[PDB]
Amino acid sequence: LHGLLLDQYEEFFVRQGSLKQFSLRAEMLPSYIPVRVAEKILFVGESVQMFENQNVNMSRTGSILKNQEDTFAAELHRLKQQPLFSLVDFESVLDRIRSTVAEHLWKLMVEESDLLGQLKIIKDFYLLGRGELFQAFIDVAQNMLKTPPTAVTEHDVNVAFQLSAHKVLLDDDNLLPLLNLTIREAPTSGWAALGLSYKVQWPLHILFTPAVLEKYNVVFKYLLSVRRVQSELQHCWALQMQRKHLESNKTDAIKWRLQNHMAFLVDNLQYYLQVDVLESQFSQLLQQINSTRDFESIRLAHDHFLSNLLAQSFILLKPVFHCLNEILELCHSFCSLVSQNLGPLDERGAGQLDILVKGFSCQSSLLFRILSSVRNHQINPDLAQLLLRLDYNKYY
Amino acid sequence: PREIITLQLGQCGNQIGFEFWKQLCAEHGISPEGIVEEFATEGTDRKDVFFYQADDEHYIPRAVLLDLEPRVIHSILNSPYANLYNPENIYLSEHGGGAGNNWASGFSQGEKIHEDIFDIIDREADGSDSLEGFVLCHSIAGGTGSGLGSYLLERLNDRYPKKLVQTYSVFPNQDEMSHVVVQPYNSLLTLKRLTQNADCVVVLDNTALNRIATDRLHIQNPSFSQINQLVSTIMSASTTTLRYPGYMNNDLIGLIASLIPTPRLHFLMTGYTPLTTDQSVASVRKTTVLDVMRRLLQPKNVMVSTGRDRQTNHCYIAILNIIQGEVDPTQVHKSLQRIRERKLANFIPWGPASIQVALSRKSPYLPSAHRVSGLMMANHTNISSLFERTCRQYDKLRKREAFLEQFRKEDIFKDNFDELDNSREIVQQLIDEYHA
Amino acid sequence: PREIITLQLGQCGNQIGFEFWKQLCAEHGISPEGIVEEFATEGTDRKDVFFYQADDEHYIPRAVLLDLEPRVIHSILNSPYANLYNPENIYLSEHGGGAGNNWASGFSQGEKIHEDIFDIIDREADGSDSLEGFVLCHSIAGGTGSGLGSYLLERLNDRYPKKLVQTYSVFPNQDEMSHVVVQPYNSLLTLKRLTQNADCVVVLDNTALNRIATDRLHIQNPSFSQINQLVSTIMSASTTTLRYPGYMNNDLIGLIASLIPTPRLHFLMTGYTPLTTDQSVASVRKTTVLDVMRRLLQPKNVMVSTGRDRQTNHCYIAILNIIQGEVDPTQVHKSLQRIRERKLANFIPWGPASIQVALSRKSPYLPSAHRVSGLMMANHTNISSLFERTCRQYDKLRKREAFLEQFRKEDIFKDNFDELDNSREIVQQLIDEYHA
Amino acid sequence: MYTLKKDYRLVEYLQAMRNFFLLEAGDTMYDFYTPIFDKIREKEPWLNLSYLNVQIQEAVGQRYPDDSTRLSVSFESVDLAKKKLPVHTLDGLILSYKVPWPVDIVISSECQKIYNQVFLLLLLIKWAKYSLDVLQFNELGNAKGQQIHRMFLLRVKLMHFVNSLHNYLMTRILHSTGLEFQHQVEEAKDLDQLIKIHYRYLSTIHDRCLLREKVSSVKEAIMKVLNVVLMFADRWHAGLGAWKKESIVKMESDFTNCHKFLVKVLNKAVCRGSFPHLESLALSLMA
Repeated sequence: LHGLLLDQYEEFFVRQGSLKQFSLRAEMLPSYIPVRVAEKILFVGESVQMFENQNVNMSRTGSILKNQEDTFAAELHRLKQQPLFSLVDFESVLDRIRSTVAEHLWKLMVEESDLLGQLKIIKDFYLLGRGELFQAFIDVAQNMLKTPPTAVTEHDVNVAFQLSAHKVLLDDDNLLPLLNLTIREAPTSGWAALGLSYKVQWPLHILFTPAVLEKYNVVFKYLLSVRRVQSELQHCWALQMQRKHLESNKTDAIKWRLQNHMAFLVDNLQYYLQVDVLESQFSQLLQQINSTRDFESIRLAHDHFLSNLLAQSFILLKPVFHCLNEILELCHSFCSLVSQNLGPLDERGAGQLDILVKGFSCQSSLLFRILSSVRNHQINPDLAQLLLRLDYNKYY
Repeated sequence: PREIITLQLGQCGNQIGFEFWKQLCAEHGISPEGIVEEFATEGTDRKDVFFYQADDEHYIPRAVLLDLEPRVIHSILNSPYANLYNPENIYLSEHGGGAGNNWASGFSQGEKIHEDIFDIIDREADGSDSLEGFVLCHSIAGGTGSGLGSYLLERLNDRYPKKLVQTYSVFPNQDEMSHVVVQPYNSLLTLKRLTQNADCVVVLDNTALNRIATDRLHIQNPSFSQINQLVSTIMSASTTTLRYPGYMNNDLIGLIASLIPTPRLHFLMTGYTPLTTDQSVASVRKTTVLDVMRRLLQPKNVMVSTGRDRQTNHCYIAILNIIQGEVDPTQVHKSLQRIRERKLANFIPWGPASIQVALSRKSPYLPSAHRVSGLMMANHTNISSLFERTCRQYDKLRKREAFLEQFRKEDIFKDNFDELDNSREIVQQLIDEYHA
Repeated sequence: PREIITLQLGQCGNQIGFEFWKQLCAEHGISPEGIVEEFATEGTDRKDVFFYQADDEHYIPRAVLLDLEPRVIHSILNSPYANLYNPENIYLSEHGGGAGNNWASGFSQGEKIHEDIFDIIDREADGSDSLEGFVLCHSIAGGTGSGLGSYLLERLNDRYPKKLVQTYSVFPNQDEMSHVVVQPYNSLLTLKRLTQNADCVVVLDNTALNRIATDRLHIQNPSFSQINQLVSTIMSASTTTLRYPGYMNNDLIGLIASLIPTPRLHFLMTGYTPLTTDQSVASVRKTTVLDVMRRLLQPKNVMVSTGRDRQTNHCYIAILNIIQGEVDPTQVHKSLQRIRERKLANFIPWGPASIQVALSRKSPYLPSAHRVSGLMMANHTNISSLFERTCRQYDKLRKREAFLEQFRKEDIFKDNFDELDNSREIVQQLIDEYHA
Repeated sequence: MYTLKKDYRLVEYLQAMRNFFLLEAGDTMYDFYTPIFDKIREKEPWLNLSYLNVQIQEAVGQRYPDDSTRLSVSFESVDLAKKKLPVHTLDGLILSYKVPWPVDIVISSECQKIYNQVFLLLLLIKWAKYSLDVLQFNELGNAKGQQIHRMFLLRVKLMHFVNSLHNYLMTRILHSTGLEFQHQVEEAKDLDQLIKIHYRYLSTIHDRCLLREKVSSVKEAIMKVLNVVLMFADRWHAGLGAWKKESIVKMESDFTNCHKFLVKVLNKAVCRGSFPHLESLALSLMA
């Protein structure tokens, strides 16, 4: 109610370990209260404690504007001097202090911070829902992420993102510096190493803790990379647009049979991933927020949201993930094979070709071992339906 | 910043771009000389992608309008869409020429106004630093747009091949033969430049529209003016992940990249199903996602003629299926399983192919964003039927002997006529060889 | 005091200076014989930096109106403004002259009313204790205003040469030639005086004027009585640093000095955007500051004729962009950032140019309390375009044998014809040598 | 706040000392300056205390505002304290305002001591800007040879540099601080919160004007450019002969060489954080 954390020598089973820290102590929790009953007392009482900070007119229980706190006082009178202690009598009224109370902070933060606005918007910056307005970035960032990160590159990537979204006309000028991209270090190359920060506000910070902003960044760095290998297969395409660029050499024809295999590749493999990551993960948040006045049912659905994104796009821990990022590395060298001007009529033109036709069948076979395990029953079915769908989509 | 410069050209070629731009203002939810609501920017999250970027609060087209007849643009001078254009810049009002009904009239006027025709489209590119390309909104119909347009297909190809060149070739009307009679001649000269000095064409057949116009709209006699309505809708339909920001293939050279394996096999058959206005009083209760993209494998959604008995003798290589509006997005991956399983098209089995499905939001105006729309942009290899259809009408004219010295008094003093029968059998065989 | 004494001279130069004063009375809300409101000190913080200081609680402008035809000054006593002015310390009622259409009349009339013409400016300067200069609001239109105004550029540059000389010339409409015939002669005669008897000028043109009057004022047929409205406001717009608070360049000689790099390049083109009364309905949604200097660097408001193919072989060198009224003085640095990415101002190909931006607070009045105001004071190196238009009609006129002996009767009896012609050729060449 | 707004007119007093020595005023401090500045131009003693005390009397009577005509009579800022070291260091003006109690608790001496040094740096660029302004208006200082057109190539490069550095940098540092400062007065509850948002006002003004009370590259950026203007104007306040003009364009090639050198230090200062110097760096691109 108050948010009061009382200690005098400290013996409460809730203890202080924004909104402050508070946590369960499980050895100081008695073993006739279950662990799953402890967090109904924790999570209501912390969220009324950060409103004891700011203001009691916002309070989650309600105690000024509403007269529920006297019903809580009655709840207290009955359960204070009960002789024969029970478990059902303890846990039934943990419903009444929570469910009715739990819609009240929900009708606070809809009209205090947006709940419809900000959670598709913060995904348009991470899961990318503004592709052309971010292509303008990939153009400026190609020409300067051929260096590993360094100290001055922190200011360069920022001023670069500033000018790229700005000469385009981003639709709101103040929208522009409530993010910036944050890239000493030498991972390999400056690409797949740049991050992304976003700011946070009041009551939103429990749905967007600084923990989970790493969980959005981690799927971003795989996702910008298959925006990169896609835009490049589109430009290496543009060096082969006409009959004047269609050399009558057979070394050119094996180039032309390659680009029909590889710019068709990323238009399936990286399309059917990427679209299905977004579409029916945005669907299921919107169907909940429109229908459920309760807070924690949306909350843990959005914890299942972010762990499902960083799980579909990170397909299975080791094996499959290594087959896939190696795929986009090997057609990024198919770009550097095409980027020759009068490539195939050269000795090095055919020399470079020969190495890559090996590097490719090291991938078609590596993908093939995944398919035996995909045939083998129940690895992860949604992993196997996606990976076979892009494959029958290479065939038919 | 994929700013496209449109080259609207010809008598009919101005008309098909005229309603293209008039649709775009209707979808931006703004008046043709101002911005009148706030639903324009919140609904449409990028309005400029053909338009000149804003700095006067109104977006202005990047359009050039050339025609030998100044009469189609004077029927635009007094029409209230002269503030969505300019009558001293965008279109030159009183631009002379002949009638024209010659391919060589317009081919030689672009050879003395050669500096000025390429200094009216780089003054329309000065609001983007890195240009997308040029889209040739011109017609093979008549001698105006088809006579002059072949000059622009070469000189924008040797100064700009890096950039996109793409035309919407609207074939001459074959039920005319007494009004235009230079028709087999001007059509095969512009098609010869299209197979080596162009990236893509988008084939459109006129006689195959009027087949659909009497079965889904049922107008008594489809006349040219109700034929420009059917083109302008499919034009705004192809940009729907380029205008409204996608995430995949959000440049126009993105989509076209997987719909062209090899040059001179790039001729796209267009199909568009929501011509039937009995799709709309059924999508008000929802018409399923499980049948809105099976009807893009139906051989009657086509605006273009192709063989039917050559659909079992040839195979599809790349077919893109854009569903729009309402889609229910979580069973769209269930529908794509089901295309291949009935077998509603054939598809090549030897190598790379792609059945691409995409989805997009529409206008914040609900009486045109609650009705299922299906855009097909096919590439089927039985397109060699059209090159035979035009060629059987060419050699039949050269056998009555016309245009073998009645066409060599203006800028031709050579014989390149059997070069056009030959270039067509070259095309038909290299398309036919690619699959097996 | 930074008192500038205005030298209104000419049939047209009087009228454009006349509504310049009435504008100042409409916004200070004053009676022309009494100060009847508290808006004189709350609205405006200096009200006698161009006016004679209060000694009766009233303000008397620092203007002199001398003219050959007393008829333009007799139309000031049929309005309630001949007690705002005085009967001998502003204008002498019934001060005659010539015919007058001859330039050589008005040039000899300054040489015999020579005693009185430098007593009227010093009768009306008994409270200037530190003079700014003399601005000659003298018109080239008519032989009256160009003849006597050319005399006074010389005697005020030999007694006050470091002080401001600056004229608002308006060259009469150069698409008439049967309304005025003495038009190349009176222009080239004052043009000799602007470059070696004068420091800087601010040029205007009439034929580039009326272009705007039908595009932003929307009159039915250009006539002089709307031309004076558009001129009279840009004259009160250029002095909003000196009549209201400021600091950096809060003098009229502070603004104008920084638009000069080299003599013979100081001819300022003027532009003024809020002439349209459909921007007062687009301020309820906010007119922004980001785009109000993207229509000042656009050539649309140009009051000086010039080509649109002479700005691709010439660049602007110094451009001042003055906002009045609303501005938001934290996002004005946000307004200049986007200027460089579009490049609507051209920069000299030999160093960086200059974009000087200014703001000033004003007295309550309609484009300084509800809607954005932009004054441009340009400096472009295509200004040789008027001089070639006037010099090709001057030597052509000598090829019709006009005014080579029908002009040698009154005080021209030597060869001074080639004196105007050649000194104009030094100006046409020296600008081009210093601009690539 | 009821007696501190009507009984004593506190906030009117705040904008009043800002009109004095933050240069927020009109042609009040302008017409004080140009009589003194015409004596500098001919290097004749302008200090001469006495006439200066009558020049600020004449200053506050310009515009007729009626919140400094009333302060010249009683609560005088007429008294200007001058510093004339015999170490030999240039003149420096110290204006002080006698402020009523209990407003004198908000404005102590330590405040006015830092409003001194920002007026000290605004006036110094007023001396380098109006030297470059007025000489362009003078239409040459000397009016082989014919070296003027090749000179006018590198004059307006440094004429425009200096002017825009005091025009476009200045007007943002007077307006943003003053507008967020007026906010914290509108909110104001009591005097102890007023003393704090004014102590945070100078600290904003510090970090704005020139960064640091120690070594920074932006103070070097003022005084290097100042040594350019001193060498330029002293030469141009004198008649020049035939071959003298040849040393001007020779000096000016070196002057633009040292101008480029201090832009390129200042980029190192813009990557180590966010500053107003980002706006200072952008200012130098516009010039």
